[PDB]
Amino acid sequence: LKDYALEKEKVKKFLQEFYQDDELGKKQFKYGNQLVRLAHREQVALYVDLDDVAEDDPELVDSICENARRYAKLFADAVQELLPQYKEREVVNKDVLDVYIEHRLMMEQRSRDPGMVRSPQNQYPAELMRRFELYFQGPSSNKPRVIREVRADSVGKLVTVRGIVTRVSEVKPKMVVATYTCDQCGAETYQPIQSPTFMPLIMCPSQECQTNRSGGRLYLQTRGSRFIKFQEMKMQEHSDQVPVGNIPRSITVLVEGENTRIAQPGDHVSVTGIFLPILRTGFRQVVQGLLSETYLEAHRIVKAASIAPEIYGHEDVKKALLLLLVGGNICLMGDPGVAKSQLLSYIDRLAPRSQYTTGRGSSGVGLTAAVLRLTLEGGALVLADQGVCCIDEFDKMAEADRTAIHEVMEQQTISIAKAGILTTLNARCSILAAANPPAALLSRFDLLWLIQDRPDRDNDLRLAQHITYVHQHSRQPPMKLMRRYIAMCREKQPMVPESLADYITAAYVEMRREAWASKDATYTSARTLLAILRLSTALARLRMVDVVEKEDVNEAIRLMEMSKD
Amino acid sequence: KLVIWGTDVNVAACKENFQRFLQRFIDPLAKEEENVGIDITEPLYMQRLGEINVIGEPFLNVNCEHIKSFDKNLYRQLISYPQEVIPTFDMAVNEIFFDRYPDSILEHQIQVRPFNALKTKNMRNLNPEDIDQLITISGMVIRTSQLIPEMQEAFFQCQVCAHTTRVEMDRGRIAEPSVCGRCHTTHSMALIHNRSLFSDKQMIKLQESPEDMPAGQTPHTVILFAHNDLVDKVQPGDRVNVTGIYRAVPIRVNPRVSNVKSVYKTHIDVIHYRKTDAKRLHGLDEEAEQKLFSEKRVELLKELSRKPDIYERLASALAPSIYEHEDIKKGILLQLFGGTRKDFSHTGRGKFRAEINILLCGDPGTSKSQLLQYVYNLVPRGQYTSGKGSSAVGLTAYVMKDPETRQLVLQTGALVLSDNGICCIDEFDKMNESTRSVLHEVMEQQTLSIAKAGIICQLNARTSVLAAANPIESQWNPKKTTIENIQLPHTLLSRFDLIFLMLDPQDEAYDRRLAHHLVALYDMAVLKDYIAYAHSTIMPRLSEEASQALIEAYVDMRKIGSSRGMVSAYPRQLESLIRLAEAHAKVRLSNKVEAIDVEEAKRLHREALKQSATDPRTGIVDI
DNA sequence: GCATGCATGCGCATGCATGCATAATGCATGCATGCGCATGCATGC
Ligand SMILES: Nc1ncnc2c1ncn2[C@@H]1O[C@H](COP(=O)(O)OP(=O)(O)O)[C@@H](O)[C@H]1O
Ligand SMILES: [Mg+2]
Ligand SMILES: [Zn+2]
Ligand SMILES: [Zn+2]
Repeated sequence: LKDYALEKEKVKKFLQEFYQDDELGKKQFKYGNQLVRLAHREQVALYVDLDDVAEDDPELVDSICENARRYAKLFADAVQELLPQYKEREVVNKDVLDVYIEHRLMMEQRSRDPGMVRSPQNQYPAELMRRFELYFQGPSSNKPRVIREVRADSVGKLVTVRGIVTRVSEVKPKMVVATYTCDQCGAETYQPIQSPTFMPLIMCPSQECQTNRSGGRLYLQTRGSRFIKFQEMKMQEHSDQVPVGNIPRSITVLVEGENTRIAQPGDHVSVTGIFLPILRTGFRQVVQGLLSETYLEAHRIVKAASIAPEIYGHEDVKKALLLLLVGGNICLMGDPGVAKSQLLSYIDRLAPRSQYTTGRGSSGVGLTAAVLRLTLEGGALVLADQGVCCIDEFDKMAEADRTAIHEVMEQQTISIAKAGILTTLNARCSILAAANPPAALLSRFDLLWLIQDRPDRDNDLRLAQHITYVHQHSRQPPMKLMRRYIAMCREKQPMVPESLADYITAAYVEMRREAWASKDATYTSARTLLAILRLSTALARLRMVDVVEKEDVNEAIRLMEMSKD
Repeated sequence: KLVIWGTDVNVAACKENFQRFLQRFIDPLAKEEENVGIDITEPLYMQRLGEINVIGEPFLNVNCEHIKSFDKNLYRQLISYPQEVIPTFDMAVNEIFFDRYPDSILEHQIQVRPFNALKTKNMRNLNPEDIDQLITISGMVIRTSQLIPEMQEAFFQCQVCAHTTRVEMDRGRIAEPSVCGRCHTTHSMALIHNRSLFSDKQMIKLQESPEDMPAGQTPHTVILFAHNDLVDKVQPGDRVNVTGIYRAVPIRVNPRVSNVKSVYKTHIDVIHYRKTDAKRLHGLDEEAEQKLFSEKRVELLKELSRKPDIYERLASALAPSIYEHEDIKKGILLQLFGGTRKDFSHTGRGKFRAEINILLCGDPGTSKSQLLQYVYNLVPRGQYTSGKGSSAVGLTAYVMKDPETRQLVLQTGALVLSDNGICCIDEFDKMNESTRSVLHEVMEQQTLSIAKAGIICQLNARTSVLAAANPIESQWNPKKTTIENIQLPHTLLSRFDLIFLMLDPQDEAYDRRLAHHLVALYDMAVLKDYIAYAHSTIMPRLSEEASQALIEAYVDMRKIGSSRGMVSAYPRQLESLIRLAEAHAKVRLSNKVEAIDVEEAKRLHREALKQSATDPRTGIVDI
């Protein structure tokens, strides 16, 4: 064991030392600038990398890994001691909490002489005056672990995990230190909290009440108290790491002030945390002794082009898929044996926000939302808000699910009115559907693609060659960039000029006239014109042009013609 | 003291500031539109105090933005520390009131109530920095509990010598004397509840309607606590604005122990209620009061009503972004005006439905859904249901138990929240027979009867229905008749006042106009005031000429609808004609229904069903 | 495809074995010392 004073001094010198890294290509005092910002209310939390510390001392890193909480507290105290040195000016604008801190420090200077004896209980709690939080970043050398294998050997260690989010709690304030005022004195009493539950005090420990033996009684205050942001997270294993025949395991995470509001249900996250237990008191058990429940305390959470190049053919369908991803509802009907499911899988993997449903497995409560112990939790349609949703084997779905899907496509909101639930849910998502061989699809959807397997010898032979190549060389014959391109594209919004309207109008009229000439035609309406306008706007957005052009309209017309034929 | 601990507030400085501001403030931008009944050239708040002296209401309402306009320090100090600021404002106002108007009789002194704090933020964006600060809310009330009495001053009696004392609550706790005051006996003082003083409390649950919405956020429920006169100022289904403080309370581990949990609860302490809104129509609360001080607007609207085309103009002004379908918009306007609410209790017949139910049947590739969306967003007390998403118990009311208290026996559903409002039903075909059974009684009797275990009650459901439907094949197949295309029982169909058969004529002029309008897509207040005035100031009545015209229309309708293939007529269509005639009479601001109104109602009834173009002996629509 | 049957499913009440919380007073014993007694030593005359 080593004395904490020496390591505290080492921490202080490490914070004062580093000059190395700068983004603009120079040598910049990073931690000094961070501390100067911390001096005032220009930064309310600080993150420390354990890769930068590894340059000078690895034993510090190991001791931090095995005894993380103590080192977190030591770091907090060291930074708090360093703060007065770097301070250069008073606060330009301050809020209520700063007003208490300043007033308390001012009267502490007013009253306390340097020589008088002060009881250990007479000091201010450290965390009450402090207003900055310290968190750690996991070592790059350290390998992320699996939820299944963290056990009693890992209690108290520093770990890094990767998982899928399933449950998130709404933000609520959590008590840190409670403040009490006596009934017959001007003194203030502070009660730190480090337990799930606590018992409020009654009598006043202040010196004046003790000397007079007045028996004054304490009262809580909320303004003087310190509160923090608190969230609760549920994570599960990836399907890849589950052993044979088992079921994914779950873990619970707790989230602090600035880390709050980072993750959403359904996201894949990487969490740097400390593995700590909770002493459990409750119903009696078989085995005597001290049992506990484990949980994780987080300190950092981190979340034309070729589309599905493995699948041969369907180039126009791929262009339509690109347009749907870029944005301004697509349905595919095909014979069995044509890979429609794999296109939907690729779409789900590519999209940032996406969901993929297979049929009756996610039917009913899997869609819409339900009430659970009370909080309302949404289904796939709710999760895919402002994303893209994918549905396979559409015709096999129950009628209620199809009605809900139609409502989402047309109205873009869901309405639920049943015993215990009365809500309207926002679902601004575009739908891609797959099915096997109706007027509803033609009337409601925007674009339908019919894939018929005509046994042409040349096409079949080329498909066979491509499949053999894929199976043998495990690569197509000769996503991050695509995601970045789509993100940059969606930033702009082109506009339709006044003149082109006439041209568009003419086209529409002529199209309808042809549809009226061909009595075998089925649907033309203003919805088709709206779809054409949306496709042209999407193409103009792809060109990053401010004004809609002729080529976009021609390509949209050609795509609609190809789909209809 | 110069400043208060934990703050920067000075009492005397703020008192003088408020007293000066109550006499100095003048704003030129606030015209007669909102500076209503007040001489603008004079200071506003002093005139408000004078009006209070005239009426004697012990409460004054203050807009925050006016105070911010006067100065920023007072605004920030009022927002940050309401507790140290409002009591100063009370006495600052009271001194001025008593000085300027001496010996005016009041039961208690003046209390000031701020309102309209500029916050357009999502409630989930709140932070601990904002605990105990003044915030605004826009929402809809869904649950209100019963009143709770909470003590303010306790009464004690000596069990030995009948000596009685009163103890005032301080810091939320009552300290009962342990020794008497005349016999000095210890612990002889007993507490008597009925002799004490109590105050009213109410808990309200509100549903959020945020302006800004992130991705994938579920709806929210907010808990509000209302005290004293604020009780019973809102009802379920009402859309209101609320101004109040944001609080935090600890939670016990279990009711039998005093331990508390570390994670705190939260709620909001209501200070002010507001009903006005600049997007939706006026509610029934303001209509029942004489607040039409704007005689200029009254004269303007009464002069407008005499112009001939105003009817069409209203049909034009109901929806600027909607297409040439003027008949549909006229029907919706007549629905908005509604028929006269006569009283027939002395007759023994029961309630008579005075509202208008409309049906729109057509292909999905039309704009009926947009019309339903616009009507939902335009009228207060609006609800929207779609197809199989709702159940029979989801409507009307359902049995519950409180998650916070012991019981809440019954909770209202979609239809009851729509009382005196509008309910828009979409995908009416997919609804099962179980829910249509409820609709059968709702659409006619205006009441609901519920009889379950320990729960027998009758509720009011005075709603108006806008229903949308599709053809069975999703196409209007011309070979099949109208009844075969719709596929609904005649009992359900007969109760609809108007039925709109949307059909596609494929006219070139229609295509050109719609294309030009849609591509080119790339006074509301006057309408609101006119609608409110007409809806709240005139009772239509009809003479014998209208009576005989209605009878002739009824027999003609029976003659026309006798032939099979078309929708047959029933006696309820006569009442539908009466309601439409009364609505049209309301449009013209006329207390007397003329034959013009009856003829217009007949014209709308004939045109809605397209009976002119329809072949009377085959039931097939032609062009 | 629509009308009906129905095996599954959920939330709050009571009944019953284990388990949890409470909580000074009266009587006895050995050390210190007074009071009566007989032996015995030392001191006169
Ligand atoms: N154009 C194609 N290119 C490559 N492989 C294909 C193609 N079409 C079909 N396949 C193969 O055939 C299989 C089709 O199965 P699946 O996509 O599940 O059919 P469906 O989606 O109709 O149920 C896939 O495993 C895929 O590998
Ligand atoms: Mg498939
Ligand atoms: Zn004290
Ligand atoms: Zn007494």
